[PDB]
Amino acid sequence: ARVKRGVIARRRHKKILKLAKGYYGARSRVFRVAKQAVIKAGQYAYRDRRQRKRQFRALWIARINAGARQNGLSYSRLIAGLKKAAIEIDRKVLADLAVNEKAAFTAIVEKAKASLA
Amino acid sequence: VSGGGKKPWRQKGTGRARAGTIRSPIWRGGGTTFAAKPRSHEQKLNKKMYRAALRSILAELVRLDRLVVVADFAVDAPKTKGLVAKLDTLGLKDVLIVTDGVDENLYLAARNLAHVDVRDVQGSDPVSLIAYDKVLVTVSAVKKFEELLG
RNA sequence: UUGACUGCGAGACAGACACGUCGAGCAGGUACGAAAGUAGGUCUUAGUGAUCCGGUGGUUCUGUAUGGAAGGGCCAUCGCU
RNA sequence: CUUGUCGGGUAAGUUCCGACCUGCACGAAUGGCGUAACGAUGGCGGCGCUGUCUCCACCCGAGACUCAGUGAAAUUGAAAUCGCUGUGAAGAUGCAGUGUAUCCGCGGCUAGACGGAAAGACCCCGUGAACCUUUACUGUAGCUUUGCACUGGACUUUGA
RNA sequence: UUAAAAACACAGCACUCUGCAAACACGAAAGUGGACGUAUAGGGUGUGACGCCUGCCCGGUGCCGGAAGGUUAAUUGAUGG
RNA sequence: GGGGCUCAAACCACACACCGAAGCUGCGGGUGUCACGGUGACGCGGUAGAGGAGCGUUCUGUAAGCCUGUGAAGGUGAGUUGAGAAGCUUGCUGGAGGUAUCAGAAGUGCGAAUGCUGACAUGAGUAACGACAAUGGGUGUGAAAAACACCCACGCCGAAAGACCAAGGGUUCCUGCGCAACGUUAAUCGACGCAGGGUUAGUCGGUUCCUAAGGCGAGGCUGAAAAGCGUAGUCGAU
RNA sequence: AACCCACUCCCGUUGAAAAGGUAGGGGAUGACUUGUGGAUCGGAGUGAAAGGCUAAUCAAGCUCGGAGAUAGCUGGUUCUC
RNA sequence: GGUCAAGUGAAGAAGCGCAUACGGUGGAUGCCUUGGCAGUCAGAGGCGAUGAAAGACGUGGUAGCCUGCGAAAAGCUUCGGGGAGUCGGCAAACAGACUUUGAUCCGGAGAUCUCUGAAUGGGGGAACCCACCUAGGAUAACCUAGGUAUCUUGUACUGAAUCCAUAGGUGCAAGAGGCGAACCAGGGGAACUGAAACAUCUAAGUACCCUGAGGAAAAGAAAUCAACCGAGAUUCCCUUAGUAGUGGCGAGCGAACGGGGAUUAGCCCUUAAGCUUCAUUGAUUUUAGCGGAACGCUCUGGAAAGUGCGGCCAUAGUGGGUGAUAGCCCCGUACGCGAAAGGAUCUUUGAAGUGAAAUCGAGUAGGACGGAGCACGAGAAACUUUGUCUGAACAUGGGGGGACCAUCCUCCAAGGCUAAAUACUACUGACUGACCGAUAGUGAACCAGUACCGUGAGGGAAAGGCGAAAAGAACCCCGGAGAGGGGAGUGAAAUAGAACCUGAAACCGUAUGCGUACAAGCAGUGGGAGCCUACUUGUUAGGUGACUGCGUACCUUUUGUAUAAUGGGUCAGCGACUUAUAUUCAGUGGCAAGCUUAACCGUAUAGGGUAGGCGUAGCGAAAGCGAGUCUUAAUAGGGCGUU
Ligand SMILES: *C(=O)[C@H](CCSC)NC=O
Ligand SMILES: [Mg+2]
Ligand SMILES: [Mg+2]
Ligand SMILES: [Mg+2]
Ligand SMILES: [Mg+2]
Ligand SMILES: [Mg+2]
Ligand SMILES: [Mg+2]
Ligand SMILES: [Mg+2]
Ligand SMILES: [Mg+2]
Ligand SMILES: [Mg+2]
Ligand SMILES: [Mg+2]
Ligand SMILES: [Mg+2]
Ligand SMILES: [Mg+2]
Ligand SMILES: [Mg+2]
Ligand SMILES: [Mg+2]
Ligand SMILES: [Mg+2]
Ligand SMILES: [Mg+2]
Ligand SMILES: [Mg+2]
Ligand SMILES: [Mg+2]
Ligand SMILES: [Mg+2]
Ligand SMILES: [Mg+2]
Ligand SMILES: [Mg+2]
Ligand SMILES: [Mg+2]
Ligand SMILES: [Mg+2]
Ligand SMILES: [Mg+2]
Ligand SMILES: [Mg+2]
Ligand SMILES: [Mg+2]
Ligand SMILES: [Mg+2]
Ligand SMILES: [Mg+2]
Ligand SMILES: [Mg+2]
Ligand SMILES: [Mg+2]
Ligand SMILES: [Mg+2]
Ligand SMILES: [Mg+2]
Ligand SMILES: [Mg+2]
Ligand SMILES: [Mg+2]
Ligand SMILES: [Mg+2]
Ligand SMILES: [Mg+2]
Ligand SMILES: [Mg+2]
Ligand SMILES: [Mg+2]
Ligand SMILES: [Mg+2]
Ligand SMILES: [Mg+2]
Ligand SMILES: [Mg+2]
Ligand SMILES: [Mg+2]
Ligand SMILES: [Mg+2]
Ligand SMILES: [Mg+2]
Ligand SMILES: [Mg+2]
Ligand SMILES: [Mg+2]
Ligand SMILES: [Mg+2]
Ligand SMILES: [Mg+2]
Ligand SMILES: [Mg+2]
Ligand SMILES: [Mg+2]
Ligand SMILES: [Mg+2]
Ligand SMILES: [Mg+2]
Ligand SMILES: [Mg+2]
Ligand SMILES: [Mg+2]
Ligand SMILES: [Mg+2]
Ligand SMILES: [Mg+2]
Ligand SMILES: [Mg+2]
Ligand SMILES: [Mg+2]
Ligand SMILES: [Mg+2]
Ligand SMILES: [Mg+2]
Ligand SMILES: [Mg+2]
Ligand SMILES: [Mg+2]
Ligand SMILES: [Mg+2]
Ligand SMILES: [Mg+2]
Ligand SMILES: [Mg+2]
Ligand SMILES: [Mg+2]
Ligand SMILES: [Mg+2]
Ligand SMILES: [Mg+2]
Ligand SMILES: [Mg+2]
Ligand SMILES: [Mg+2]
Ligand SMILES: [Mg+2]
Ligand SMILES: [Mg+2]
Ligand SMILES: [Mg+2]
Ligand SMILES: [Mg+2]
Ligand SMILES: [Mg+2]
Ligand SMILES: [Mg+2]
Ligand SMILES: [Mg+2]
Ligand SMILES: [Mg+2]
Ligand SMILES: [Mg+2]
Ligand SMILES: [Mg+2]
Ligand SMILES: [Mg+2]
Ligand SMILES: [Mg+2]
Ligand SMILES: [Mg+2]
Ligand SMILES: [Mg+2]
Ligand SMILES: [Mg+2]
Ligand SMILES: [Mg+2]
Ligand SMILES: [Mg+2]
Ligand SMILES: [Mg+2]
Ligand SMILES: [Mg+2]
Ligand SMILES: [Mg+2]
Ligand SMILES: [Mg+2]
Ligand SMILES: [Mg+2]
Ligand SMILES: [Mg+2]
Ligand SMILES: [Mg+2]
Ligand SMILES: [Mg+2]
Ligand SMILES: [Mg+2]
Ligand SMILES: [Mg+2]
Ligand SMILES: [Mg+2]
Ligand SMILES: [Mg+2]
Ligand SMILES: [Mg+2]
Ligand SMILES: [Mg+2]
Ligand SMILES: [Mg+2]
Ligand SMILES: [Mg+2]
Ligand SMILES: [Mg+2]
Ligand SMILES: [Mg+2]
Ligand SMILES: [Mg+2]
Ligand SMILES: [Mg+2]
Ligand SMILES: [Mg+2]
Ligand SMILES: [Mg+2]
Ligand SMILES: [Mg+2]
Ligand SMILES: [Mg+2]
Ligand SMILES: [Mg+2]
Ligand SMILES: [Mg+2]
Ligand SMILES: [Mg+2]
Ligand SMILES: [Mg+2]
Ligand SMILES: [Mg+2]
Ligand SMILES: [Mg+2]
Ligand SMILES: [Mg+2]
Ligand SMILES: [Mg+2]
Ligand SMILES: [Mg+2]
Ligand SMILES: [Mg+2]
Ligand SMILES: [Mg+2]
Ligand SMILES: [Mg+2]
Ligand SMILES: [Mg+2]
Ligand SMILES: [Mg+2]
Ligand SMILES: [Mg+2]
Ligand SMILES: [Mg+2]
Ligand SMILES: [Mg+2]
Ligand SMILES: [Mg+2]
Ligand SMILES: [Mg+2]
Ligand SMILES: [Mg+2]
Ligand SMILES: [Mg+2]
Ligand SMILES: [Mg+2]
Ligand SMILES: [Mg+2]
Ligand SMILES: [Mg+2]
Ligand SMILES: [Mg+2]
Ligand SMILES: [Mg+2]
Ligand SMILES: [Mg+2]
Ligand SMILES: [Mg+2]
Ligand SMILES: [Mg+2]
Ligand SMILES: [Mg+2]
Ligand SMILES: [Mg+2]
Ligand SMILES: [Mg+2]
Ligand SMILES: [Mg+2]
Ligand SMILES: [Mg+2]
Ligand SMILES: [Mg+2]
Ligand SMILES: [Mg+2]
Ligand SMILES: [Mg+2]
Ligand SMILES: [Mg+2]
Ligand SMILES: [Mg+2]
Ligand SMILES: [Mg+2]
Ligand SMILES: [Mg+2]
Ligand SMILES: [Mg+2]
Ligand SMILES: [Mg+2]
Ligand SMILES: [Mg+2]
Ligand SMILES: [Mg+2]
Ligand SMILES: [Mg+2]
Ligand SMILES: [Mg+2]
Ligand SMILES: [Mg+2]
Ligand SMILES: [Mg+2]
Ligand SMILES: [Mg+2]
Ligand SMILES: [Mg+2]
Ligand SMILES: [Mg+2]
Ligand SMILES: [Mg+2]
Ligand SMILES: [Mg+2]
Ligand SMILES: [Mg+2]
Ligand SMILES: [Mg+2]
Ligand SMILES: [Mg+2]
Ligand SMILES: [Mg+2]
Ligand SMILES: [Mg+2]
Ligand SMILES: [Mg+2]
Ligand SMILES: [Mg+2]
Ligand SMILES: [Mg+2]
Ligand SMILES: [Mg+2]
Ligand SMILES: [Mg+2]
Ligand SMILES: [Mg+2]
Ligand SMILES: [Mg+2]
Ligand SMILES: [Mg+2]
Ligand SMILES: [Mg+2]
Ligand SMILES: [Mg+2]
Ligand SMILES: [Mg+2]
Ligand SMILES: [Mg+2]
Ligand SMILES: [Mg+2]
Ligand SMILES: [Mg+2]
Ligand SMILES: [Mg+2]
Ligand SMILES: [Mg+2]
Ligand SMILES: [Mg+2]
Ligand SMILES: [Mg+2]
Ligand SMILES: [Mg+2]
Ligand SMILES: [Mg+2]
Ligand SMILES: [Mg+2]
Ligand SMILES: [Mg+2]
Repeated sequence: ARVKRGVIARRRHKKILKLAKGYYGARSRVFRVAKQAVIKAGQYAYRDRRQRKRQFRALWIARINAGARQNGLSYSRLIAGLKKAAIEIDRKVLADLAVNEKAAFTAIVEKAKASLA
Repeated sequence: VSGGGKKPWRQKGTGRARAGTIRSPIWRGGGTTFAAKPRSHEQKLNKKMYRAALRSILAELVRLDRLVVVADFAVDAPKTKGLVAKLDTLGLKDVLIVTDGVDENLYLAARNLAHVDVRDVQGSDPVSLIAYDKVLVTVSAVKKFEELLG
């Protein structure tokens, strides 16, 4: 029972060369170089699913800070006032109200200022 | 493998990988690394394990309504038409016929019949009993099975 | 005066193994002391060399048909900067 | 030791020539000391001659350069392939900080790519390999000693 | 096929072996060369035209000679157990 | 680390606030062990290495079955399903074979070994085109002339770069027809392809006659065997 | 001069050439050069001696066998959870 | 609508990137096979001086090569078969023919059979040169047929030193010589390696070289073993048993006794079984052939064997191929028949030869020195054999029983012949395969031991597929009376067009869409505008990715590599934990104080065969004793063992 590897080896090569679509140069057309690029891309994707939550939290904070100072208060003083009184709205929704619903954001900030903090 | 009894090039200086013969398993026309030789794939099965297997199979044939027991079964003259008619009255198509002694006239028939095989009590292997859909045994052959298998 | 004894030996210390170290007590015979008793070398820790092979003294073993012998086994012991 | 010391040659001589004797460590057929002739032999010094040089200049042919035709090679993980100062498998195009910089050829030069070539020859290791040596060990061809055989007779001296 | 030389050879010198079926060399051997030669010849060794010369040591290791004594192989087999 | 910083954006004390990990909490999933009968509780980084469970390829049985010219294997896209190796359904090409399920045997899975064999890249349309005796016109043929043939005129060898024997080669010699490949360019030309033709001896060279070195060697001598030497003899030119 | 050789420089080093070329150079009646045929060879031959030469291979040729020698040493070792 | 100033900034690509669609190169993958590999059952086990194995040259209507033949040359003559086409293949075409008055074709026998090769008349560089004698025939410068090597054996003649005869010299007859893959019996005989070095030892009496014989060879009928009971020639298989021994007592080497089987057989020197060679009596095989049953209709389709419906044959139903898948289309298969003539085997009986050594075994048994073999390496070392040297007795005698002696037992050496069971396969035939399917399988599927490399010995390749059928593209146009194309025609299909099935990847192009000329780095990943396309008309799908946060490949080897340490130019194909025998542990099964067979027999996976192995009892070095035993003076202690 002699086994020939022609059919199965090709099927395995084409799976890698399909994930390497759009890569520059030999990284998309030769198996040896494309194999390393497909593995490295997977390492970056796993790592960058954690940075995505870091990158967006930094962006929301940078926007609540800019919008709170329009109303006369820093970011760190706004969080203390919100926590002291009652408000438990996320930084994702606070950043959205800062941009779109500027009238509601002012009402929230005046609630944090009124808490003496 | 023929030839290849000398080095192709010297050990050092050429710039090529190290080789000692052209008939190497790595080379194109080289030999097989673990080449086969003729060998026997026969196992050992105890006498009482072989008999305990027949006792196990023969019981299921009764439980699955596949063992048909008739009082004797003989056919005169070797004719495949004749045996086909005799097998039709019982409504049997795929049948193994087991008897104490295979008749000369009964062996000549069923030799060309498609899905019919004629055997002997000491000839019926474990594979044959399971392969066929129905098993036809004479009352005499039933007695023989009771003194070779206890 | 010969306990620098013979057969052992509960139980331990050390330790990869092979080796190593201490030892109450029992039985045979002993030596000192009037006797309880002490004595299985020296205040203790160094002073040493596996196996094979060959030699010597014993022996309720074996001994190539049988009776013996040769040879072998068991105990004691000798020969390696 | 040492470029020993003295003399000659040169403006100046670790080399050369002649001497001294303190011969680390000359020496008489593994010959000692001289020697005419000879040497594509080693060292030193002169005359002539000169682009060897100060210091290079011009000119003549063959390449190099452009056009038409044919058409290799070593090398190569992949490249969107800068400088500096640090860090770092301790000498960075690729890391950190920073500074410069539009995209692409052609003719030239070789400072880096620890550039290409050859599984370092130097050094060490392997209870590795060859060949060589001897008063290493163990043998051996050859040479030689004696007993027996082929191989006998007689006489004589001496021994039991 | 990176060394042409002071390296090798050389004429000349010396020591030593060889009496002929020569020493010596190639051959399990027959045989062959030496040599169809015969010590003014043949082999080995060292030095190296020519001139003047070549000094002391025989303790070591070689070679040559000697035969008295001491040791000493196969072989033989008295005696003893 | 840079910009830049002096009642500091430096240092010393005290106070409150915030940022900040894959840590902890929240929500949704998957697994290992233990206990009770699906629930709870504690876990789930990993090299050498131990243990457990699986995917896929070729062949055999199930299978004289099932699928298939109303289109098999193979190739190439798309969509979709799992935790993974992987599975499934279809468009185009293809043109005759494939193997459900469960078992059984392996030449059973490749990116490396300066690995082996083919094909194809980079260097790159880059180096080089093989003595620096040297070429310039006219004509002709031709699809096409720097190179072919002829004519005029230049250069080079001439103790050869001329002529002839031996060895060696073996049709390369001549003619007619050709230019794919060979010719380091083109070719109408050729030592290239095809097809015909061409080598005439008493005196030339061999053979026949004779021998040298040397070879073989009837008998013979010697040697485990193969064989060695050698007499008569008979081969061997230069 | 021919012929044999190979002392110097430069070029060439992917060469016109796996050892050449152009300029000069040594011997050139002799221990000379050369053609043809023959003899000696692998622990063996031959060597005016360089461990040199024995078919571009020599501190022991090439070829086929023992043989897949041995390698405590480098290198490589292929699907998933 | 103006002039000026400030700000802002679309398009415009020499070239390039990504995606997609089409090509090119290239030859993988799939499917296939006229070629290999490995078995089982038979055959016959040699050919050659009557010229072998291996060749050179010639032979055809035309050039070459292969295959056959040999100046009588793809053939000549006779027999036997059949039953109509044929003049071999690459390899087709054009002519000449052959024939039912029996061709080509197949088998038996016969004739011819160039030159070289043991090569054999003498030489020689193989395929060449030069001869002699006899018989016959020509008359010129020859032709036809025979012979002429060497050695061994027998025979006839003759005759050296030397008188006789010995050596020798001639002529006759018969035999040998060379080749071949393995097997068999002898002669000579390594090393690497192992012992983790290496000498004894091992590897191993292996590899290799040489000599003879046969289809088999060899060995064979007790001067053998056993143990006081017995067996009964040799050979091969399973155990005994990796035991007793042997061994720098190291690495290692390794029996026998006794059991179970395959085969059956002995006979002579007061002359036999047997073996050859003829001559007969019969039978069987072999070298070629003959017959050999049963299917129609319909649908798709280029084509039916395939769909649907209904039958028939069977001692023939998983054979090959025919335009796709056939028991009934063809060739076959099961099953019956067949030999003018050759070969072989087994057979009865006549003969000749041999067996064959004459009369029971003397330089023999035994002994001393040096070796070899025995499992046994000098060891207490018995036994066989012999290079050197010696050396008996005669059945009241001799050999052996593992140093040696005594007693018992058992055989008769120094003379011969003998089948079967056993080993092998270069060679031929039949069947089969959980073997390969063109980088695999033979080095070789094809004009392969070829091309090519080497002075030689020697080494040694690459290279398969149109279609069912050549129907292989008439004719026109461009082009050099080209190459190559565009049409037209054949075909189911020419992107099946002869480099022809399918036709991937690397690599090279054309076309469209988006991005790209102020920008610094493993080329990605997270966020993300704009543009283009499709359509479900924007919480959508596909292509592109301006700008921006993080971000120094893979393998190996290491204490540690982005490392400027290794390896890789890329793609495709191949490429590394296997197999046999002995065992130990675990899982899972069959029997159970028992379990299980090996060789072998056999209907041959059954069944038989329980020789043997393990277990039910241990202790001791052993005799031995045994729920105990050993140590010891010891029923003390202690070691090991027992429910
Ligand atoms: C020593 O420095 C060595 C010289 C060796 S000569 C055999 N280095 C060489 O490069
Ligand atoms: Mg991209
Ligand atoms: Mg691509
Ligand atoms: Mg790859
Ligand atoms: Mg071969
Ligand atoms: Mg070889
Ligand atoms: Mg080999
Ligand atoms: Mg070899
Ligand atoms: Mg290299
Ligand atoms: Mg090898
Ligand atoms: Mg291979
Ligand atoms: Mg390969
Ligand atoms: Mg092969
Ligand atoms: Mg059985
Ligand atoms: Mg049947
Ligand atoms: Mg303790
Ligand atoms: Mg006491
Ligand atoms: Mg007292
Ligand atoms: Mg005895
Ligand atoms: Mg006895
Ligand atoms: Mg004794
Ligand atoms: Mg000095
Ligand atoms: Mg001075
Ligand atoms: Mg002066
Ligand atoms: Mg000077
Ligand atoms: Mg002197
Ligand atoms: Mg000297
Ligand atoms: Mg001196
Ligand atoms: Mg002198
Ligand atoms: Mg002297
Ligand atoms: Mg001198
Ligand atoms: Mg002098
Ligand atoms: Mg000179
Ligand atoms: Mg001088
Ligand atoms: Mg000067
Ligand atoms: Mg010039
Ligand atoms: Mg150009
Ligand atoms: Mg730049
Ligand atoms: Mg640093
Ligand atoms: Mg740095
Ligand atoms: Mg980087
Ligand atoms: Mg950086
Ligand atoms: Mg930086
Ligand atoms: Mg440039
Ligand atoms: Mg330069
Ligand atoms: Mg440079
Ligand atoms: Mg460098
Ligand atoms: Mg190497
Ligand atoms: Mg190295
Ligand atoms: Mg050295
Ligand atoms: Mg050592
Ligand atoms: Mg070591
Ligand atoms: Mg002697
Ligand atoms: Mg000279
Ligand atoms: Mg010299
Ligand atoms: Mg002399
Ligand atoms: Mg000298
Ligand atoms: Mg002296
Ligand atoms: Mg003296
Ligand atoms: Mg003397
Ligand atoms: Mg302050
Ligand atoms: Mg977090
Ligand atoms: Mg967590
Ligand atoms: Mg949870
Ligand atoms: Mg884990
Ligand atoms: Mg964790
Ligand atoms: Mg199957
Ligand atoms: Mg289709
Ligand atoms: Mg398949
Ligand atoms: Mg498909
Ligand atoms: Mg698909
Ligand atoms: Mg078809
Ligand atoms: Mg088919
Ligand atoms: Mg299956
Ligand atoms: Mg594999
Ligand atoms: Mg690959
Ligand atoms: Mg890997
Ligand atoms: Mg590779
Ligand atoms: Mg390489
Ligand atoms: Mg190019
Ligand atoms: Mg360039
Ligand atoms: Mg250039
Ligand atoms: Mg150029
Ligand atoms: Mg030129
Ligand atoms: Mg040139
Ligand atoms: Mg030229
Ligand atoms: Mg002209
Ligand atoms: Mg012209
Ligand atoms: Mg010209
Ligand atoms: Mg002139
Ligand atoms: Mg000629
Ligand atoms: Mg020609
Ligand atoms: Mg011509
Ligand atoms: Mg012409
Ligand atoms: Mg042209
Ligand atoms: Mg041309
Ligand atoms: Mg021509
Ligand atoms: Mg002559
Ligand atoms: Mg002569
Ligand atoms: Mg001779
Ligand atoms: Mg002779
Ligand atoms: Mg002559
Ligand atoms: Mg002659
Ligand atoms: Mg002549
Ligand atoms: Mg000449
Ligand atoms: Mg010379
Ligand atoms: Mg020189
Ligand atoms: Mg010059
Ligand atoms: Mg000259
Ligand atoms: Mg010159
Ligand atoms: Mg001179
Ligand atoms: Mg001169
Ligand atoms: Mg001469
Ligand atoms: Mg020779
Ligand atoms: Mg030499
Ligand atoms: Mg040479
Ligand atoms: Mg040698
Ligand atoms: Mg050697
Ligand atoms: Mg060679
Ligand atoms: Mg050679
Ligand atoms: Mg090897
Ligand atoms: Mg070996
Ligand atoms: Mg690795
Ligand atoms: Mg394509
Ligand atoms: Mg057979
Ligand atoms: Mg032929
Ligand atoms: Mg004739
Ligand atoms: Mg006829
Ligand atoms: Mg002849
Ligand atoms: Mg002859
Ligand atoms: Mg002749
Ligand atoms: Mg013969
Ligand atoms: Mg021998
Ligand atoms: Mg050895
Ligand atoms: Mg071993
Ligand atoms: Mg060893
Ligand atoms: Mg070793
Ligand atoms: Mg060693
Ligand atoms: Mg050995
Ligand atoms: Mg015969
Ligand atoms: Mg016989
Ligand atoms: Mg007898
Ligand atoms: Mg016997
Ligand atoms: Mg008896
Ligand atoms: Mg020892
Ligand atoms: Mg029929
Ligand atoms: Mg059919
Ligand atoms: Mg029909
Ligand atoms: Mg005879
Ligand atoms: Mg006699
Ligand atoms: Mg007798
Ligand atoms: Mg004897
Ligand atoms: Mg003796
Ligand atoms: Mg002996
Ligand atoms: Mg012995
Ligand atoms: Mg011993
Ligand atoms: Mg004797
Ligand atoms: Mg005897
Ligand atoms: Mg005896
Ligand atoms: Mg016999
Ligand atoms: Mg092949
Ligand atoms: Mg294929
Ligand atoms: Mg091949
Ligand atoms: Mg197509
Ligand atoms: Mg087609
Ligand atoms: Mg093609
Ligand atoms: Mg095609
Ligand atoms: Mg087809
Ligand atoms: Mg492609
Ligand atoms: Mg485009
Ligand atoms: Mg700027
Ligand atoms: Mg831009
Ligand atoms: Mg850049
Ligand atoms: Mg930057
Ligand atoms: Mg950069
Ligand atoms: Mg995104
Ligand atoms: Mg979109
Ligand atoms: Mg992005
Ligand atoms: Mg980015
Ligand atoms: Mg970054
Ligand atoms: Mg690596
Ligand atoms: Mg390292
Ligand atoms: Mg390190
Ligand atoms: Mg790092
Ligand atoms: Mg790297
Ligand atoms: Mg780098
Ligand atoms: Mg390095
Ligand atoms: Mg690296
Ligand atoms: Mg390395
Ligand atoms: Mg390294
Ligand atoms: Mg590399
Ligand atoms: Mg059990
Ligand atoms: Mg006890």
